[PDB]
Amino acid sequence: GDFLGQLITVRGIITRVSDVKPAVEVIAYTCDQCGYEVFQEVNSRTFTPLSECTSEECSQNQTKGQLFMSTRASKFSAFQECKIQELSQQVPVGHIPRSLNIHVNGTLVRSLSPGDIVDVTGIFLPAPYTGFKALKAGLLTETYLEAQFVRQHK
Amino acid sequence: QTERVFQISFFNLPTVHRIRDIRSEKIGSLLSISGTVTRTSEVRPELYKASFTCDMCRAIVDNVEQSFKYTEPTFCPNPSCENRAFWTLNVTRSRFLDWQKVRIQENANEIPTGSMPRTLDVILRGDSVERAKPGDRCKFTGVEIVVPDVTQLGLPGVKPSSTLDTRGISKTLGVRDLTYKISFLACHVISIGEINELKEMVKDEHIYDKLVRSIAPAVFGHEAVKKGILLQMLGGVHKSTVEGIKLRGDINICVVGDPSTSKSQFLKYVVGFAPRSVYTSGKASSAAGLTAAVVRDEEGGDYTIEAGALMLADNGICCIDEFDKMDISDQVAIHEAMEQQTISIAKAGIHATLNARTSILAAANPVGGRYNRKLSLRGNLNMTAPIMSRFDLFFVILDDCNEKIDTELASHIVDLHMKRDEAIEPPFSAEQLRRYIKYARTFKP
Amino acid sequence: SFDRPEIYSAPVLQGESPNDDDNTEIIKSFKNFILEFRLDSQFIYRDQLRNNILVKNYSLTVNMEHLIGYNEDIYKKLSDEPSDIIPLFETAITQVAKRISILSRSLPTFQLILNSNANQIPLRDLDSEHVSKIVRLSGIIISTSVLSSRATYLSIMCRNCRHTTSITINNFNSITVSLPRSCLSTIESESSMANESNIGDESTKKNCGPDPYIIIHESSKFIDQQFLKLQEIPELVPVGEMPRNLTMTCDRYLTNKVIPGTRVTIVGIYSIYNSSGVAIRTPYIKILGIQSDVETS
Amino acid sequence: LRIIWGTNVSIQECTTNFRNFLMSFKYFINNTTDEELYYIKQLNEMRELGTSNLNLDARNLLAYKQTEDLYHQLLNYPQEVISIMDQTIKDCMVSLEIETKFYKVRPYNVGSCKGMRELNPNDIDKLINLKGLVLRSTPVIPDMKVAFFKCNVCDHTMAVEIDRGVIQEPARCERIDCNEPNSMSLIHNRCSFADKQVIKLQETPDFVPDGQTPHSISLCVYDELVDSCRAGDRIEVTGTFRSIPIRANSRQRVLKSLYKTYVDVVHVKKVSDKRLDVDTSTIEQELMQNKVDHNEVEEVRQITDQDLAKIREVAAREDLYSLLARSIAPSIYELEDVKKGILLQLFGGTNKTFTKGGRYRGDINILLCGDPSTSKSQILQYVHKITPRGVYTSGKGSSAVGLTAYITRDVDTKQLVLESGALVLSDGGVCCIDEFDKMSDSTRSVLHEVMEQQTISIAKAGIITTLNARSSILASANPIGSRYNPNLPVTENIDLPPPLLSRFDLVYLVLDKVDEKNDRELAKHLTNLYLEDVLPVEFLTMYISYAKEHIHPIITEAAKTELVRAYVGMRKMGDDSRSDEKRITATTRQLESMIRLAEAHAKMKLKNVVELEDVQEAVRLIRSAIKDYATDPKTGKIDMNLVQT
Ligand SMILES: [Zn+2]
Ligand SMILES: [Zn+2]
Ligand SMILES: [Zn+2]
Ligand SMILES: [Zn+2]
Repeated sequence: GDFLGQLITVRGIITRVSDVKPAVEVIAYTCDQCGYEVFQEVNSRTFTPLSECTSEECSQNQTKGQLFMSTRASKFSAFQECKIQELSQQVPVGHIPRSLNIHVNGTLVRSLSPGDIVDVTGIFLPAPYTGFKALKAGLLTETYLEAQFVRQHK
Repeated sequence: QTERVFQISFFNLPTVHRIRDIRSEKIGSLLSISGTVTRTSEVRPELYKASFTCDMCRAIVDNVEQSFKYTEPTFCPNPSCENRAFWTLNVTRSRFLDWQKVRIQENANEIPTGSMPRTLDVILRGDSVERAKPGDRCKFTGVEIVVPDVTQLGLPGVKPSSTLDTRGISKTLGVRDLTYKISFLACHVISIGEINELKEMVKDEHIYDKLVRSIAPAVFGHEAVKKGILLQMLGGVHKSTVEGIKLRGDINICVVGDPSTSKSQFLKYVVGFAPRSVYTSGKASSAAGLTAAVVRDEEGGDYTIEAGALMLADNGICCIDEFDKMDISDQVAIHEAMEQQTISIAKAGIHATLNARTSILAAANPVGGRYNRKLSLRGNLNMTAPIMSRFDLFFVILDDCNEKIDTELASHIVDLHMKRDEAIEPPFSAEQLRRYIKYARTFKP
Repeated sequence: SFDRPEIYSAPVLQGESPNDDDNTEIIKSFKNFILEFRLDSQFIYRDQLRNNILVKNYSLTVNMEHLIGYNEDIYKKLSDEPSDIIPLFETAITQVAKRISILSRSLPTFQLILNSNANQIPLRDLDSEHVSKIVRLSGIIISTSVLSSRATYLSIMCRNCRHTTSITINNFNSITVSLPRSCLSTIESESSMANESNIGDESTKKNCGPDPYIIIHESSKFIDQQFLKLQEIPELVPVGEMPRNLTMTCDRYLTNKVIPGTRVTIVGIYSIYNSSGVAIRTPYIKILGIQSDVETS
Repeated sequence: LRIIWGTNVSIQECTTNFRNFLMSFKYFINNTTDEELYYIKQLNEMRELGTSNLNLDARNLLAYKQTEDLYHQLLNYPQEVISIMDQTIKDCMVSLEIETKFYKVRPYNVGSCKGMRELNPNDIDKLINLKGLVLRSTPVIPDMKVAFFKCNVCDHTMAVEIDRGVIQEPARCERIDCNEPNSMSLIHNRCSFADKQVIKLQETPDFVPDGQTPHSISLCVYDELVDSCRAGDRIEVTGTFRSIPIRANSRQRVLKSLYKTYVDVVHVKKVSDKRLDVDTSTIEQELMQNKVDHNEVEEVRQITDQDLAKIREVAAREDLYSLLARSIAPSIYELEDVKKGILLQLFGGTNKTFTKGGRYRGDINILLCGDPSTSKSQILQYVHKITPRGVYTSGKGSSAVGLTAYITRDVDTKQLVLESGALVLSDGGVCCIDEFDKMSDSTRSVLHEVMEQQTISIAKAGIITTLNARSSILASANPIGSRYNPNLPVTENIDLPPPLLSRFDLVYLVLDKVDEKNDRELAKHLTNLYLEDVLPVEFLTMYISYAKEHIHPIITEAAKTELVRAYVGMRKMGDDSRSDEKRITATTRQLESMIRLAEAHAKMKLKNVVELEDVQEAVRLIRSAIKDYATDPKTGKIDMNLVQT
């Protein structure tokens, strides 16, 4: 927990890599009544779409237009998620190797493949808790790594 | 004193549509379709015209039309009360109909190349209930309807949605999903697929030989098996003693030969001729597919049995190819069907005794590919002792090297290829033979 | 442990063509009127607005018959539905004064004071017709209460979870906004760690209470409100009957402008409030202008 | 130059740019069709035939100087460009019912691209093409376009149009007399619907980056292209690249930030120059349904008359049989007897249908036994890649469930569906089983029915039915031990029950002998390939498809005499050597094999009459395959001094 919010490098072996899918960052809407464009920000894993217009004109007039999604204008990012495991020479005597999660965005996708030994530069950031409710005591959080630069030993 | 519900029934349309040709531009029209029936449910009452009581005032509103859903009144009739949402149901003074659900499947000859069969749910009302049995080929005339479907939430594409128009409302949120699947509601159900000739048949004093020579005409020779199959299609007598001991009256046959012999053509003949027959193979069949399986209704509150090969051959002949590739688990069920005529089900808390009064036609390969004439019959077969004991006739097909027989056989085989079906000229036809068998089974010697 | 997402906009296309009874078109027509309308060769209202902003009087006095020769439609609407149009006419003045201050170098809503010289209904000629409509009245003042304090900007906090928010009021004519009854932290599931702080305490749901909002007074702003009573001229009264009177309400830049004993002309809206009979309401007038015949020196 | 916002398109610009090209198009060049006004014949013949779909190849436009711009614009903004292209047609048609009929275009030559998984999010709303094998398709789904509302206080009926998926339900009755709040009810069966189907495709790209396991894709086909694809088909598809947000669960209106991907299909191609045409004998009713549905997906290829003249010019050649056998595998130095069997397997026997029920099919089954270190493996691969439908199986890598059928959970609908197996996917094609001798007795059990009746019977939980498996079997087996031993009989060299060996039409003993001029020729053959007459692939496949499509051979009495004589002669041989399993005992399946091979040889050379030469050639081939010209009928041994290359 001392390492959250820092720039750190890791050494491990890649066990699984996910495909490339779009991740929405800002959604775009078009109102037929006013002709403005509404931009909604998303930073969760689930969001709720807007229904009514939030433009100045529609906000003033009683008649408020209805929103529709325009796929092309939206803000999209390329997303991949990787699992990294300990090397044999780092595990203590008698214990089992542990794992960690890595995130990749932008033009850094499709650079890690399963079975590679790498050194990854990332930013260590927290995420909301995903365990059992009955076992929750306080404001517990999960950790993930945000990739910035990849090195391969071979 | 209530009014009598009336139902209209159309039939004898120009064309019959295949299941794999139903489109969505025929929704809400009259059409006729074909299929094979697998599963039926029990008869349950259905809400048709209901009575409601107001909760603000106590007034009575009667004869509300439901139309496929649980509709409620939208306005108190009293010019004073302004109730539009709060109602209670009098289940004592409401009018019901009878309701059953049937499951159908595509026919074997109508399936395209490389694809699997399709299914469809059929709704029956009123007096049309309980006319379709499992394992039947029926034609349905009715109306093509749509019902809600929540399984489509996840499929790719744009899924239509509903909302209320806020242009026009004075001011100083109810989105519903339009997902549906195609279902069928039926009004007519029909199951599809003179004495002068019968009394002419009974007289002829060579009728037995003609009947023998009319069976499996495509196969050459092997008259013993032809006689056995006829005797198996005719049957014996069922008797009961004072002590409740049941004397069995079905004949069970086994044909033994190696992969070279023409033993599967006999089975294919019987599955094409006899009224209630099923063809199953050793390694493409599971135990549940022979005895029975239990599934739960979406409607809730009950369960349903789905028939297997042995239940679909009740009072009939079940055909099993490659009997030697059967498991001990399957053979213990076959033995139960042979000594008793019952199948016992105990799974998921359901107990049920079912009837399997069926005859067994089975083809078995010798244990080592070929038949050893120096061993006994038991040494050549791979069956459990209880199963072997209850078989009546064992027919073994062995090969002989004789020149004249080979000439005749080759002539026959080539004739069939050259002359198509003008190479048989049997004494009797299939439609003739079915009628005689039906007549013969009603005598008690 | 993430932050608050935002919503923002920008103009792109021409929407549907504009209906003339649209609110924005009303605001634009009234803003054109302010900087265009001429009498002689002097642009009276722009000069007036500039001068008033120099001396910190956030108000504009409009003679009502100057508009029945410029745009009769917006005049009919104002005399027919005053409560809906006055807030709209109060946006244009602020928008204009905003530009004036920025080019001539925290501005509240501007007050519109109406002054008129036209028909005068007597105080006994008031009926059900004139309700939600503009009337012109004459009389004598006999009462003036003490100034009361009313809020315009409120900052609040929840005594259980410590959630903060704000409230803005620009409608002081009723005599209403109230404090929220439930904590708004739950309905604004805003942060990803906020909906997680809302849970815990073994198995239960965060319950803040029935009404948990406290007002932080040093962070709030207020205005003044007064009550007056007008009486019919004591001379043209029915013989042997007590004179009748009406209750009037005023605020902001209209307070302390008169004293009892003065004969005045009032322009206002005839409205009601609830205070024997199946369904009876009490009338009162919202002040929009004051003009005194002559004062006692 | 009005520009549509968010694009670089000018509608008038592109319409006028398109109508000049459509009224004037240019292009080893002819003077009959290569130098004539092209597309006005295409339009005129379309309107004459009574047709509604124009099929528009793409690279046509990357040459003509004007419309180059339009190619880039079509590969970037398919939505806006295709509405411009239709108004050109219905304007051009009357320029030449045509005031109430709708026209469509279907691009089918978009190229480049390197697979679905190489596409980035910046390729959304773009036009791409795909190739692969179909596995599943859901039944038709009704999609709503126009809705029906009834006023429950006044019985006034209203209709509404879907606008980008959303339906606007009126709040107030429209009647000036009955003006109620919330009186509108929806009647589902009075609404207008349209067709939707979902396909699952196993993508087969050209570039496979290091370590890509196969995956599956979802395709949405609407209206006309319904039931135009069946499982087992190898297709080429053009469509748009989309994305959609999904709801987390049924109860909540909440969505998931990670999007879901699919393809909107516009054109479908079910032909290839380098592969054979499907068997029309198995799709008779689909052809009838396509005409009733007015979908112009073309299944068989077009034959011009110059090419058909070439067909008979070559069919007249004296050395047709050698030439055809030689051009089958032009890079496998091997005996022509082996290749002739593959050639006759491709043609297949005559399929016969009885009118009292009872089907006889003409599928040929071949076994390739012999030493290892031979070119058997290449033959199976080459035949896999020339036949339209096929699956390649290993010996110890198959299960009965994996060959017949199985039940699976769909990750989209979360329900249980039925899926096809290896042998059912091979209906009307070739199935290649490698290392047949290494396969279990449980898995070998299922092949008996497919080799006898060409069906499968399944009695499992949920399905009780009979399936069609009209497939050809091509199998290769490894001899016991290091090499084939001429001193032992054949039944002792192959680990397969002798009764099973008699189910195959042809059995090929591939033997290795050390001989100096054969070795020299093979070495020169192989070395010539690492440097820098026969019929090319296109013409071979075209000829075979023509023959398989039109002609149908029927046997004569002169052939019957020889067939019976040959069968009796074959049986009489080795009559004493039957108790001891030295040689393969003859059965009736050998008679049927002679019938089938005579019919196939007749079909080759384009006859409708099987004469005596065909039966003599068939018997010659059957004996030559088993090497009966060097076998001692008493001991079962082969004299290798007599086995010549
Ligand atoms: Zn708007
Ligand atoms: Zn009531
Ligand atoms: Zn709180
Ligand atoms: Zn109405």
